[PDB]
Amino acid sequence: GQNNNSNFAWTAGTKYHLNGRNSLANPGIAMATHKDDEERFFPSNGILI
Amino acid sequence: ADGVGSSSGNWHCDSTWLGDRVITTSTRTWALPTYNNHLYKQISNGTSGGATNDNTYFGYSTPWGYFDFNRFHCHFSPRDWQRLINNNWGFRPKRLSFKLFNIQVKEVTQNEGTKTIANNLTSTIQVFTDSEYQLPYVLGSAHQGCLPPFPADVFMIPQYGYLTLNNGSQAVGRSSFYCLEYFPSQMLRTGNNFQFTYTFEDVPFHSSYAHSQSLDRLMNPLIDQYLYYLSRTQTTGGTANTQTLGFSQGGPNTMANQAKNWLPGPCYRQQRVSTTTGQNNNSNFAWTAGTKYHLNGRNSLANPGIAMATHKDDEERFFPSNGILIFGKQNAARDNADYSDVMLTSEEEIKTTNPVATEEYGIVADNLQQQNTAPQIGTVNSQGALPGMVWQNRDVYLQGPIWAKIPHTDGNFHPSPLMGGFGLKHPPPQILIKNTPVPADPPTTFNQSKLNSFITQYSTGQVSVEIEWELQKENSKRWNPEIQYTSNYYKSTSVDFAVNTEGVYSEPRPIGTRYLTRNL
Amino acid sequence: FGKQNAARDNADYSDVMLTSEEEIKTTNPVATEEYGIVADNLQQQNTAPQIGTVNSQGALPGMVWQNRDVYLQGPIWAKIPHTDGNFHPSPLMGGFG
Amino acid sequence: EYFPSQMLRTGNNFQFTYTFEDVPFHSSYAHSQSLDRLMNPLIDQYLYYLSRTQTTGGTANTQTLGFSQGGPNTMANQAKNWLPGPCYRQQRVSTTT
Amino acid sequence: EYQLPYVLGSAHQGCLPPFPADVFMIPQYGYLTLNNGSQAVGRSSFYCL
Amino acid sequence: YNNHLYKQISNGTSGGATNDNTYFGYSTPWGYFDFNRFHCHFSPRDWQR
Amino acid sequence: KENSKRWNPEIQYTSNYYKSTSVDFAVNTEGVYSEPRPIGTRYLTRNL
Amino acid sequence: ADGVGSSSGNWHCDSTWLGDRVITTSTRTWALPT
Repeated sequence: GQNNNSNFAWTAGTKYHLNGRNSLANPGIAMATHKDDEERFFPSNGILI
Repeated sequence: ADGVGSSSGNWHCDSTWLGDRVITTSTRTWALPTYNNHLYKQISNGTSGGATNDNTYFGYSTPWGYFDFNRFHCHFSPRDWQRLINNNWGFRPKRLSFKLFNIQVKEVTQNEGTKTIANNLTSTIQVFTDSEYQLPYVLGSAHQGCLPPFPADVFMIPQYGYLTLNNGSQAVGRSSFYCLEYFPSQMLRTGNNFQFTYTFEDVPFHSSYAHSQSLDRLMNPLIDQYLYYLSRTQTTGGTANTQTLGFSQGGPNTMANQAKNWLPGPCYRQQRVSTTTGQNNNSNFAWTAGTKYHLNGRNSLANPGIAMATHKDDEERFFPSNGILIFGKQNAARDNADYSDVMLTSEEEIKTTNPVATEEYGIVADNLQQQNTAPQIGTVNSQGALPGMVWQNRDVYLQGPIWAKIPHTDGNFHPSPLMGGFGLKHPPPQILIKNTPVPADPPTTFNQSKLNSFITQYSTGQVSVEIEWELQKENSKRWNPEIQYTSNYYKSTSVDFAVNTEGVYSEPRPIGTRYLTRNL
Repeated sequence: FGKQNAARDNADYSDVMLTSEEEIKTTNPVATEEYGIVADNLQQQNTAPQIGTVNSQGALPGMVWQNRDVYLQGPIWAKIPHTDGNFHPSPLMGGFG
Repeated sequence: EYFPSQMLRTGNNFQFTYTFEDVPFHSSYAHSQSLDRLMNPLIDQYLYYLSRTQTTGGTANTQTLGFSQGGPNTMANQAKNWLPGPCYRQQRVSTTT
Repeated sequence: EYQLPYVLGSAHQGCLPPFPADVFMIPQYGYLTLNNGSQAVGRSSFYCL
Repeated sequence: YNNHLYKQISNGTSGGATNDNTYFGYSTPWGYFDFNRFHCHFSPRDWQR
Repeated sequence: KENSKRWNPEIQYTSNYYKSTSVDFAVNTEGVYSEPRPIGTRYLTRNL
Repeated sequence: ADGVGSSSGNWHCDSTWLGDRVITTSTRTWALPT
């Protein structure tokens, strides 16, 4: 219920461009998943699942 | 025993291949003029003229001159360059030898309208190497005046000069002045010769290959991943679509979604230009739209810049505005030369791991999505090093520079010269040469001021340079045939890489070193 | 740095001494200016080229730089944190890492 | 108090020695050259740069490509091997309030 | 001698099972090379095992 | 696998695929071993130790 | 071994640079290996 | 062996510092009239 009502997984994804071809940056560089008391949040393509 | 009647050296031009090493040797004939009438001179440029602040300088021009062998065609014939690039994965320099011999000093006197030239057998020349790197190093800026590619040409030795710190056209207190006469040098009459040897430091092999894989295609195309990615934020196929979370495994039909271990190299973005002029914008944007860096209030074009792929697939006609090396054809004009008169290099082979120069690096998030507010993205035009990046350097050409001196600094990142080459802490030392001044007749009464009258004079001789190169052999299980550099089969008015009817040697096009391929 | 007997809080400009890193201008960009200019779009006959200003720039292949200077009043060393990775571990207040 | 320590009365002393690890020399010098001025001011380059996108001196100016060699009067246009160090931009303050 | 495209390292299914009593199927080997669309270019390599 | 054959395999935009997903390559008759996950080598108890 | 003082570059056998539906000297989608064209051995040159 | 074609000396201009001593060397070019 807290997310935006849209299908943004690909359009809002974090990506890199190579030779005219877009690749999702997954999981990407190592970054902290969330801050204090924000366990319910995660990066869109930033973690292992 | 050396004498006027005995030659002090022989002509050596050869290439020798011995399994893992190749040794090149070149000999040329040079002529050295007297520069600046034996004087050091302060030279500077400031805004008081029409010059802008970006172009100001302060420095000195010396009476001396220097040797430059720092282009590859100094050491390789076009055929020898073909043997190298078609069969080896990599190569690097090892050691070198230098010789200076068969010196002739000549004097020219001019009376009325007639001119005569004679030998001066007792004159000398002065030569020294700066092997402690105590002078400003001007080698490495891609200046004219190297040894000619064609062995029968006779070349003029360029004049040495240097720059120091400036403010406008003025000098500051840290500005240094150097006298080349303050170094110990060897003096040679017509029967003397000069030589020294040098060893290169350990340096990585130049990569002379193109990748047969791209960085985003390293997976097995048959098998699924066991990792999941977020594939759905919203319900589909219903009267009212709602929020949900959906996950999928990455697989053959979605490669753009799979998890990967590596990232493309860094990006500093260039403006795109077409060789079809009708497609360009109707404006003079070369300087205003140029890609530049700022240093001490002074703008410098970033040229060629970091190594980036020149264009993407089926876009050969586009090139970065100041992002590539450009060579001139024989007899091409100095200023405002036409497109036909120049040769453009291409870095298309590094597309596999390096981003295209005229495109963005990628996309990142700008805000925090909420039920009330939709997500927003932003474009990354310049990207610094990130953990997990891999990249290739720029290629080397037969017409291009071999090495550069790494600046002496607290820190550097990946010190490969951006015009391409081998970065060296202790490069081959620069070699300085000058005609010794010979005064004319002084007055018969003493005068304290320095003599300003001299005998007009110049010198000639031969110079040899020999370099040993280490080779990295190609070891490959590829089944199908490779791409190789070849000459054209069809008939033509002249032969490429030869003289014409006039006797002018020309180089048809630039030749890189990337033909053989390797897996990523 | 503070002058002798300078206040702890809200000291005047006269009461303090300011260091200068003007000597590294030769290889290091000025702190209050941009790094450079890059392209923003793709020029066409219909659309003019656009540029953008680079305010923060990460390491690029081919960069050279100097560290910050040390002072007679300043720190000598710092301990490098124990981590998986670091980039050019010279202490930013100046010194020996 | 969970570490072993030496206890000293008024007649006791304490000492130890330490060796520094290999570390680069602090650079105590300023450069006499700037990174964008490493070229020989007398000689032209053999490389070319794009100097003209448009025809000049005519009734109607049109698209064209022009190339020039870099030289003494255009140093800002020459090809170079090196780049300035990294940037993280600061706001500017004057000592004249 | 690392003369083949290395497909290990992409987190594919088909490793040895975590539980020692399970019997597993061996995965099929394959590889990718350079492409333009669905076509191949001249640098594309073919390998025979 | 593949009835003992090597086969050319590719994906292009001629179908419904987008440009980001195109590829060209080969599927071999061979197969390979993969031990590259940690639970191949460690029991949950040994991972705890 | 070839030992030659020729200055200009020789003619060499090479694969085509341009894109194509298949790779030369490889299998096709069916799995049939084919040989595109005959290849001789005369590329390097010698004086008469 | 000295001859017309062989130089009899080299150019030496240097300063060397060795703890408690310094050694200077200079070379100049001169002209002598009658």
